[PDB]
Amino acid sequence: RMERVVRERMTTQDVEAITPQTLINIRPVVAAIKEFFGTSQLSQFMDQN
Amino acid sequence: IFKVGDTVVYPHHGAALVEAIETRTIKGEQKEYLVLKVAQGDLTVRVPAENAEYVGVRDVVGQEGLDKVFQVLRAPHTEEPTNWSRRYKANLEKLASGDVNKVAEVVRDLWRRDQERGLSAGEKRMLAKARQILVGELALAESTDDAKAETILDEVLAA
Amino acid sequence: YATWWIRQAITRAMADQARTIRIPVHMVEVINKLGRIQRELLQDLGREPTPEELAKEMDITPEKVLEIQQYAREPISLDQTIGDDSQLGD
Amino acid sequence: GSMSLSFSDPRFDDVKAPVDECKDKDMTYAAPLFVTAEFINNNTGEIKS
RNA sequence: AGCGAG
Ligand SMILES: [Mg+2]
Repeated sequence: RMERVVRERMTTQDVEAITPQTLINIRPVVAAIKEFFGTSQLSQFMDQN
Repeated sequence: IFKVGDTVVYPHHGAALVEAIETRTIKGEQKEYLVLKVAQGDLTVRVPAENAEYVGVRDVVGQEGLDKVFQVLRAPHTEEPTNWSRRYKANLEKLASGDVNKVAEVVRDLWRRDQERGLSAGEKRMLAKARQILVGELALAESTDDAKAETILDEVLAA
Repeated sequence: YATWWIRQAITRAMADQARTIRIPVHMVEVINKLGRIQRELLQDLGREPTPEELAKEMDITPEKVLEIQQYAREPISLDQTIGDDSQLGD
Repeated sequence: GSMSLSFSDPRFDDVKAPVDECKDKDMTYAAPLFVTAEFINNNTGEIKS
């Protein structure tokens, strides 16, 4: 997802005005990780009886 | 032209201290790749000396440009197109050009307008970025340091 | 010329016919602004900017940031299977 | 293909808070993730990392 | 999702 947004914005990126920090959007990655560790079925509530 | 330890100006990151130069042989060609480091983004940029000027890298400007920018800050009678979009595009292209005079004129005009009646957030962002780069460039222009550079900007805008 | 008109029409339609509880346009624009500003201050500060940062970057009182993010709370569906057999409705 | 972006050298920083404190104040037990990017303008010939 | 009775 981050790759796709990078490519999409790259067309509208002014050449020589862009750096990886301002070219990379981390939000999709953190969103995917957070939505996995919570509400993913294989990330189960620890069973401590 | 390019010497170690020189505080060279690279657009659009402003000041950029050189470290060294590397052979970095590519296509069998030891294309010289001089390395710059900018304190703002903490990133390293390696550029070829042969076309370094083509990109737009420039050395620290002397006092001639300093007095030029002061006089330009005292240049009245500025008018812009009626539409906000056209003037925004014009000043954005002016900033992108990297010319110190153009960005200085954009900064002063936008600041006087904002202080005149207050505008918006996008213009505020443009003004902040352009003023930041200008203050850094001036700080190194007289090695007067960023804080004192900000203060001298604040006194000279008063006119 | 037509690109700007089409952009305006699409953005206005997004503002109007996109949320079950219609937030009028000017509110929609200020919330979209808040979202973008917190995204950029997220790119810079790293941690989600606290209300103070947004209020400063938006020239409104911080309580206004609070209400701008309160109006923009999208509804949920009472027909969601809460399991991952029971819908939230019952 | 005028320019390209690359990633390298993933590296993790120290965890934000200790385990018990994370479990106590409801904050996730996570560590920052840093990756060295590298942007190369294939035509002009600049690398930015 | 895990879990109980049949
Ligand atoms: Mg039984």
